[PDB]
Amino acid sequence: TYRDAATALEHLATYAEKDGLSVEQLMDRGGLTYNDFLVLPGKIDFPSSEVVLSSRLTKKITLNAPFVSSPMDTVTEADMAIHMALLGGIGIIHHNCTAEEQAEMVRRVKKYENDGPLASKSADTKQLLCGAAIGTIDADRQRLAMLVEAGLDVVVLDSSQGNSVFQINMIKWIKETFPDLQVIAGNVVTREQAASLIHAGADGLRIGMGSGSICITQEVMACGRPQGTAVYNVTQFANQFGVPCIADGGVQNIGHITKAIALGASTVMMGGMLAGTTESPGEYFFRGKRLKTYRGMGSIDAMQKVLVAQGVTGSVIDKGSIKKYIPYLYNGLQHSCQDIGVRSLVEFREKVDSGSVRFEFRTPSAQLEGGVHNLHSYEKRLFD
Amino acid sequence: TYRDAATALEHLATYAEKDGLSVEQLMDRGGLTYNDFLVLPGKIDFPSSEVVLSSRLTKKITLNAPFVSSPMDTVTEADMAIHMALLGGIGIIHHNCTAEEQAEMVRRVKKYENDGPLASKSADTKQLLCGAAIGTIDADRQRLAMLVEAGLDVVVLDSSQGNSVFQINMIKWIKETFPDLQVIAGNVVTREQAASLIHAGADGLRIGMGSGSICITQEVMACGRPQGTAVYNVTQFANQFGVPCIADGGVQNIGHITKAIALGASTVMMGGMLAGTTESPGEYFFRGKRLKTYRGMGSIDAMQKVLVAQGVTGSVIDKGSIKKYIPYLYNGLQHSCQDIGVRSLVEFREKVDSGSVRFEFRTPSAQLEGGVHNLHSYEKRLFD
Amino acid sequence: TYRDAATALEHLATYAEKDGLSVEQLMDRGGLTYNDFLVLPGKIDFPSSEVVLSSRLTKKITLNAPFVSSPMDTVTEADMAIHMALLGGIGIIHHNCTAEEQAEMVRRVKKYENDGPLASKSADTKQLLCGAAIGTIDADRQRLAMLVEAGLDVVVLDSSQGNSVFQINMIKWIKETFPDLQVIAGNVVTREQAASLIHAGADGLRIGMGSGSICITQEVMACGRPQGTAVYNVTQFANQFGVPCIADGGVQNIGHITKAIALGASTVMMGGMLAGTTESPGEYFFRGKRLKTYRGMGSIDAMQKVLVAQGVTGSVIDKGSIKKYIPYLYNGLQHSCQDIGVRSLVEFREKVDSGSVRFEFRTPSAQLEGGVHNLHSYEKRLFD
Amino acid sequence: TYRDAATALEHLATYAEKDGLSVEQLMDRGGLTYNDFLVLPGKIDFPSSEVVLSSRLTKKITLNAPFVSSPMDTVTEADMAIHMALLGGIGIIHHNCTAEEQAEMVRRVKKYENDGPLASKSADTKQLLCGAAIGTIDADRQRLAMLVEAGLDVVVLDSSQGNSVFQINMIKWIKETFPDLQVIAGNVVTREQAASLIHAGADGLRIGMGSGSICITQEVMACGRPQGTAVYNVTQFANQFGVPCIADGGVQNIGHITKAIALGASTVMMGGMLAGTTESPGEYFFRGKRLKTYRGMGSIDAMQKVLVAQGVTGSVIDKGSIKKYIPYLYNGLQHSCQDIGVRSLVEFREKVDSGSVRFEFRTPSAQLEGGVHNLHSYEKRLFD
Ligand SMILES: Nc1nc2c(ncn2[C@@H]2O[C@H](COP(=O)(O)O)[C@@H](O)[C@H]2O)c(=O)[nH]1
Ligand SMILES: Nc1nc2c(ncn2[C@@H]2O[C@H](COP(=O)(O)O)[C@@H](O)[C@H]2O)c(=O)[nH]1
Ligand SMILES: Nc1nc2c(ncn2[C@@H]2O[C@H](COP(=O)(O)O)[C@@H](O)[C@H]2O)c(=O)[nH]1
Ligand SMILES: Nc1nc2c(ncn2[C@@H]2O[C@H](COP(=O)(O)O)[C@@H](O)[C@H]2O)c(=O)[nH]1
Ligand SMILES: Nc1nc2c(ncn2[C@@H]2O[C@H](COP(=O)(O)O)[C@@H](O)[C@H]2O)c(=O)[nH]1
Ligand SMILES: Nc1nc2c(ncn2[C@@H]2O[C@H](COP(=O)(O)O)[C@@H](O)[C@H]2O)c(=O)[nH]1
Ligand SMILES: Nc1nc2c(ncn2[C@@H]2O[C@H](COP(=O)(O)O)[C@@H](O)[C@H]2O)c(=O)[nH]1
Ligand SMILES: Nc1nc2c(ncn2[C@@H]2O[C@H](COP(=O)(O)O)[C@@H](O)[C@H]2O)c(=O)[nH]1
Ligand SMILES: [K+]
Ligand SMILES: [K+]
Ligand SMILES: [K+]
Ligand SMILES: [K+]
Repeated sequence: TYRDAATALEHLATYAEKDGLSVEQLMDRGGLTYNDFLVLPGKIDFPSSEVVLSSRLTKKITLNAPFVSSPMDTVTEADMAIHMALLGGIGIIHHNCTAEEQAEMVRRVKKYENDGPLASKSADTKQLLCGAAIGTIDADRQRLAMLVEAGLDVVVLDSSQGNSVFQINMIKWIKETFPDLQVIAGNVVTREQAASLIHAGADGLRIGMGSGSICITQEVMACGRPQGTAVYNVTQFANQFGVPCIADGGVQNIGHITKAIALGASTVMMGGMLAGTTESPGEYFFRGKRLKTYRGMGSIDAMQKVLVAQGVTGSVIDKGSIKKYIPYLYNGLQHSCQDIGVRSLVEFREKVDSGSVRFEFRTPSAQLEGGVHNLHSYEKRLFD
Repeated sequence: TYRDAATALEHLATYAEKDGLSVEQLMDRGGLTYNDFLVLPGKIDFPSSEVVLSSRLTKKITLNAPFVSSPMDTVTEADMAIHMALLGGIGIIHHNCTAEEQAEMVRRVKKYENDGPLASKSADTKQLLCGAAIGTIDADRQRLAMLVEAGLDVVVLDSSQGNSVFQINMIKWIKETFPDLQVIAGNVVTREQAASLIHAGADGLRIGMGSGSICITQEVMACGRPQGTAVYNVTQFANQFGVPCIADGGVQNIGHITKAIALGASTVMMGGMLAGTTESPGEYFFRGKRLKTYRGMGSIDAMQKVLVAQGVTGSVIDKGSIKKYIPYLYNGLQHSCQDIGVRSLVEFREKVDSGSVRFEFRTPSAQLEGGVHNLHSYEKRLFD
Repeated sequence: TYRDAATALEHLATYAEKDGLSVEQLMDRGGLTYNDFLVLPGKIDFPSSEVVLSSRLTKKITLNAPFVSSPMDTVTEADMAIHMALLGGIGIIHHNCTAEEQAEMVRRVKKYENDGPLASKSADTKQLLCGAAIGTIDADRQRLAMLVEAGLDVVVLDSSQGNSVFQINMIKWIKETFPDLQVIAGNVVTREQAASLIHAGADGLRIGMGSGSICITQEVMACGRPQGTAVYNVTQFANQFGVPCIADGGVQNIGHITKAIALGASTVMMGGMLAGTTESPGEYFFRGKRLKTYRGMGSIDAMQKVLVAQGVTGSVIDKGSIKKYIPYLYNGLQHSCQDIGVRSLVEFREKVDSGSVRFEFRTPSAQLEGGVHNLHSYEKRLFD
Repeated sequence: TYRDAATALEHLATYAEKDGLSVEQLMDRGGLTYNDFLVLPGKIDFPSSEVVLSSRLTKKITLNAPFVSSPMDTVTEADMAIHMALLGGIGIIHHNCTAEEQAEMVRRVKKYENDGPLASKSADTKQLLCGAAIGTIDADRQRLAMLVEAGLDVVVLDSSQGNSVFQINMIKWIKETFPDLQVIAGNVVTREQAASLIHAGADGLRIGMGSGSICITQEVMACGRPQGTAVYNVTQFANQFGVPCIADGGVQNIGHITKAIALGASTVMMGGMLAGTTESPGEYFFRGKRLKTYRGMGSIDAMQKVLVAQGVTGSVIDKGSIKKYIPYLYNGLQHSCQDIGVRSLVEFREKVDSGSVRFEFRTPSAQLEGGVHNLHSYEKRLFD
């Protein structure tokens, strides 16, 4: 005999747990990253337009969208930072330039006037928010003072391995000298690295080592971590201290953004996805495709603007303007949250942590099935 | 000393279990799909022509073959639906057209006269059975009323994520308003989604999220499930309620059909396998191959007949007529059942559930060995 | 302080077990085949020329080399069977021909005169040994009687799924009617299939389903087994009855032969490795490579000499004469045994079963490392 | 409420263990090699220039860098050995030449005069250190006597499978006859092989079987081991006897060197990485790339300077001079140690063994993320 349909919801209670895995079950198949798993769908009872994407950048800075442009010389100068802020995220201006040049870029962002209600602006002056990267040697103290004079809102201490005495000393010096400046420390991939930087006074952490599209650190240094695993393990610790984390590297699509946030990230940082856009630095050139250069900051070319390279110089295809691309990401992330059944990124965090949001692993065959497969040809047009 | 051959069958009883895995052992290596495993052969004591492929589409509709054509605008209009029904399966007419156009397609199927004893026909009028897809917004109520007037037998509520209040409300409205119309709800991939739709009144479920050959939902939404795992987990629940399930997406060959049914599906739905056949919509074009367009219903092109695409536009090679292709699938499935040792799909279900039918995982090397390998060249001619 | 070198052998006794895995530990990572593991080296205290490769084909037939040519119409006619026997193995003549044609091929082998001390010959007449394949329908009774009149030594009952009532009845009929004829039954991949055929009276078993280079049975039927796993599980049972097994399909190189024997096979059968040799049937043709056709017996082309194909038609490159190729395999297998530390295939079996021979799994990265890697170009010249 | 940042280091003590895996947890996912895992970063509190790379070659020979050039006829003759020693490593001169020719090569190294403070030199004469390979048959006794007369410092007994009575007898004869000559035995991949050679009197071991870029031993012999697993398991035993081990084969980049040492190796041997350099034997030729031949010593070509090949002949691209390449490796390894948080290779060993250094597995997706990914094109320029 068959069960009565009227009892179907009640019958769920006979199972020991919800279908799929909790995030803890998932992350206990070690060394995973984003492509190794999926989020299972939930219950839809609201429109995607309802989904709020407010996200913490640092202890005191919140954005309307979890999107941060990388401090790379082929990704973020003033044009990128202005437009990222207008669209609800933020740009981190690179430091492969003189201190005077970098301060001028920050000034250009801070003085911009020409906006939507989601724009990233200071609460007092209503100027666009601006970030910038620096190193952690003594000369960077004067560089930072110039950036602060230019109106900097947040500084990123830029390193492939941020758990160093130099970086710790720089965090302490900044918190003493410029107490109102928010500091993002990193990069980190372990709980121990995170503890060290948090203890030094970081207002946020940048997570990732070797995941970048242009990065060869794992090959040449043998050192790094799979990105999803790094995000989970760092944020499981950092989130207890109210220290928001940026998932930096290895993001190529909306689903990576969703997954990074599911695993504990507060924001996501993009280099390659934003390289090749109109607002990135560098000129377009042709090959019969329209291209831009995109290069690691540890590439020989970037370092020269024996040397051991930790990144490569390459090219990416023209992506058009971020005035279309960022709204695509935003709308896509709203739709992703809707499918999962959550109405905000705050709720997404809460429901992952409670075990309400469920996950599944993907075997290599499942990854192939999940991608485009068994066509003679196709065009992958992502948005209109 | 060696054992006496006369004792060989008796000696089987000394083992703790049958060789290979039960379906429960298999599905406990998480995130698997069809290519990750095989069914082990059994005992042959009947001809393949003996195998019966009768399959439940919905609570009240049974087909002579477990084959359902997808409601896509490059797969199923009236020609496809007519021929699928003549061959013992069914077509689901797409809704990327006006309600009047869709009702005319249904009418054409219902009025067709020109048949084999396996044809899918109504028990009272002996008209070919016809299905059709609709959405779940308010305008779809009037669309459905027009399709019902045209003689529709089964409606498919068409969504990538069917566990929504809109779809639940539509199921309830249909069951009240058109009590004799069978309703297939979905798409679903979890037990909880299935419970929700069954409780609302669904007569069948459509299983799958992201497995389609033209689908990029997993990449862009981070949300979906490996198809084999979805089929198993949904049907383990749904089958208890006597709610038949369609395994939709990711089917490319006869073995996927066998595996879908082994894992609990009652029928299988095909888009890509049927695209490029004579009876599909759209014209052939050349490139030096003869091709047809095959596109996701969430492709920019289909949606336009910012937008976030969940499918792509592509092409597939000419497959010839389903008048040859469906008999190939049918005969092939008979042979597959024969190898496994089962005389009907009902028996296949029973013997999987009892642990008589056994399975084995396949490592990536085993998958390569199982495919064509180590030839200079080959032609893959599937049937004569 | 460091340990004294004089104690190093004694120190081995402090470990719980030998380094690496026993075959039981290996085969408990389910669904493996040959490329998934390696045999660990042992102690060399003899020359490779000492290694004896005597192998049981059936209960009453032993060969000097474990090499059997497949009964395929692009692999074994009389020329192949003659030369295989002269070199210490055997050929199985195909049956895609009339009974009169097949009997003439057998007669040609049995009447050949023109030899090395390892040649496969009958003990009474000193004629070359010959095998032949038949089907298991009623017409095959008269075919077999003609082959027996021609001097056949061993018959192979040819099927992709040999556990059938037709094959069981044929085994029983042969054992009654031609009691001195050795019968190899199959193909099988499970313990239960093996028990059924052994109980019927088989003198040997042919193991494999879907592993053949030209075979698509796993794709189209969903039914088969990874070859290494099939060999282990069938032979673990069959060897208890003194029923030798042929590991048939998926062999491409000497290491596959070693691994097949390690896992319990008594002999190995080759199609693709022997196709394209001078002694195989069919003419060479050019494309700018010299090629031969190699095709599955379930290909449309072979069957035609709706139809559901279970194999493909392809091509392989010219391999030269088996007068060089078989001695390469023989010498290579001697060297492989030497590396492992065993002086005969009998000893190899004994030392695997006792846990003296050890194994290791290979991750995909380990397989890539084990192959040729990181060269601009290379030539893979296997022998001089 | 959030935890106080001041407590972050203290909070680490609430976890059961450090983040990531100990080497024992890692090596318990069997059959792994270098690309399957990463080393997690530590704490940086020193400059990379502080890192010392002193490494034990044998019981009595220590080098300033862990780099050994392979005894192959396309890698190491006198030019390579001279320059390797000048740069702090050592060369092993090949023996595919007459004894007189080989002795002349050794003499050329020992008589060289033209140096940095890291040069590998004898403590008494201050001559460059030189190694050489020999076989283990009787004729090699006279060959070795000639090499000793020429001033040889270390002999490598050259075999793909060194656990043989011939090699054991050769070790014993050398230790008796030339007691001041250091002997490296091998190749080995198991604990049992290592015990046998250590007991015979080896001063060092050469680890690896089948991992070489030009090697096909695993394919043809079915015998070998994944390199990382071999290094771990051999050295776990050998290091207890104070017998240093060379990780030979499968090294392509700095990270493989780091990983080999992490797993217990004392030095690393390179063939392919050093082939194609100015100092390797053989002339450059063009194809529109500048190339050199690089070939296995078990290739038909090398053996001919039936035969069963265990290696291939190929080509590699011009790498320039080792006067730049070795300093790249040295500086890179210093940077790798810095990221991990260790100031010497001795410290690296100690901190791996204590569980302070942590590791992580990498799924195939994590390996793809760790490599260069999702670029239109790129150039992989490793150093300036
Ligand atoms: N159940 C439910 N579905 C909705 C709601 N709003 C939109 N949808 C559905 O979700 C899909 C995405 O629509 P969007 O949310 O982009 O407007 C559409 O098929 C739409 O009908 C809602 O409030 N409840
Ligand atoms: N190790 C390393 N990381 C880099 C380099 N250049 C950029 N990065 C990292 O790569 C990230 C961008 O990754 P993507 O978004 O392209 O995957 C940056 O935000 C930064 O973390 C480089 O040369 N080496
Ligand atoms: N044991 C057995 N084998 C059969 C039977 N019917 C067909 N076969 C065998 O199964 C294979 C497929 O034949 P088909 O079933 O397509 O006619 C053929 O080799 C055929 O001889 C049967 O009733 N019993
Ligand atoms: N998510 C998604 N699913 C699609 C889209 N178009 C078709 N589908 C699904 O893909 C199935 C066809 O998959 P196929 O048989 O080609 O593998 C359809 O029946 C439907 O479930 C699309 O654009 N997006
Ligand atoms: N220990 C040992 N090594 C041998 C013996 N015979 C041959 N070898 C070695 O094994 C390798 C293969 O030689 P083959 O066995 O092909 O003559 C050669 O390097 C050879 O020196 C033996 O009896 N004992
Ligand atoms: N299922 C199937 N097996 C085949 C077919 N033709 C040959 N075989 C199998 O493939 C084996 C040869 O495999 P190979 O040595 O080329 O890997 C044969 O001995 C036989 O077992 C075919 O069309 N279908
Ligand atoms: N914390 C710390 N960082 C250092 C030290 N020495 C160099 N670094 C940093 O490590 C990176 C590599 O520099 P190098 O060690 O090659 O000079 C640089 O960014 C440098 O600033 C040190 O003693 N302590
Ligand atoms: N089995 C085998 N090993 C080889 C052969 N030639 C070189 N080798 C090994 O390959 C190593 C070089 O590996 P590579 O650095 O190119 O990966 C050598 O040091 C040696 O151990 C060969 O023909 N066969
Ligand atoms: K897909
Ligand atoms: K195959
Ligand atoms: K190799
Ligand atoms: K990378």
